[PDB]
Amino acid sequence: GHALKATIYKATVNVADLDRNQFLDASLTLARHPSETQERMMLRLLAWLKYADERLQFTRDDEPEAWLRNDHLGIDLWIELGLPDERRIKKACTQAAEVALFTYNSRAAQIWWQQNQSKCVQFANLSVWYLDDEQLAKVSAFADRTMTLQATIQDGVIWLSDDKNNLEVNLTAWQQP
Amino acid sequence: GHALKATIYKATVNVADLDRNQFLDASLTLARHPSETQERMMLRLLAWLKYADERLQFTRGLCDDEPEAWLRNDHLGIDLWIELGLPDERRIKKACTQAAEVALFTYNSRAAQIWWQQNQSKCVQFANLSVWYLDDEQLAKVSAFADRTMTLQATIQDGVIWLSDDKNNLEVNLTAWQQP
Ligand SMILES: [Cl-]
Repeated sequence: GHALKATIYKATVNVADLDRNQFLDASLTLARHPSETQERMMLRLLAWLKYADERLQFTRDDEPEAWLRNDHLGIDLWIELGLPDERRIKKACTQAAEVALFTYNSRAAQIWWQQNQSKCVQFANLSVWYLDDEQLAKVSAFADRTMTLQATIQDGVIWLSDDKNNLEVNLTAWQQP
Repeated sequence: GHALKATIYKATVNVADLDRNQFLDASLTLARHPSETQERMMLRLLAWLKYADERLQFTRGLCDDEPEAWLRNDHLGIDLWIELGLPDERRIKKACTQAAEVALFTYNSRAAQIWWQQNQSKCVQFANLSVWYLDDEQLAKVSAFADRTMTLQATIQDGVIWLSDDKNNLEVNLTAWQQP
């Protein structure tokens, strides 16, 4: 049947979330379409690491970047990227117990946040994280066709590591429930 | 038959080794004889983490003789011999001649400085010997993780070991006195 034209990336990841006491090994598969920049892909991956779960899956139209479904087939977590509009955010928030949004394009995001902050506050179950240009570029450097990563999370800070390098990642919390 | 009088410790351990590109889960079991200090047992556990392998087994001679842990190959030979303490020439010789690779974990500041001063030039003669030291301070902090039932996470990068459980998180820096 149908298939996506895309580049396949594999990541063996170890996550130690010391805030949550969440310890997990997973092997992730990311499909990157020519329309997706390296950064946005790595932001996806970062997103996954922050909400690491055995059940948390990527997916692709109008679906989230990733979702975690429960035993009754409903959406526990909806992960979204970019700078969505009123109708898009409403779609996610009313369809999912929790929504986590990752905003990223500095110039674009500030204008979007100035024009939306007051409207996003309307959704009781919405989290908004921002990651600035520099950090996004640094996260993106970790990109490899085959990746082996370990992520330690403590006090909101994400310590991201491979064989060669070590990076402190600090997501900014624009909104929290 | 025969059996050791000892206290049993269980450890679920997850190791994320970035130096060796190896992620591993294991259920360890340590038997601690009354003669063994808590520190020495925790040093064993740490050494297991550094050389983590599905086949790396602790062992003690019931009949002393044996290493603290060894890793046997498919032809029943010893690939890795892990030794703890401050052994003499004959003991070291026995380990290095019987094993492809020997890892010795020295500890106790006072005794070890003397030992290394009178042995540096003699260990160097064994081309398959690695000597790691852990200082008194670090050892005590590693010792603090001891519980009869343990859940441990370890990340390794640049020879540094980030060790953690549900309470605490600790950076461990073994000193390399000698490498092959
Ligand atoms: Cl692996």
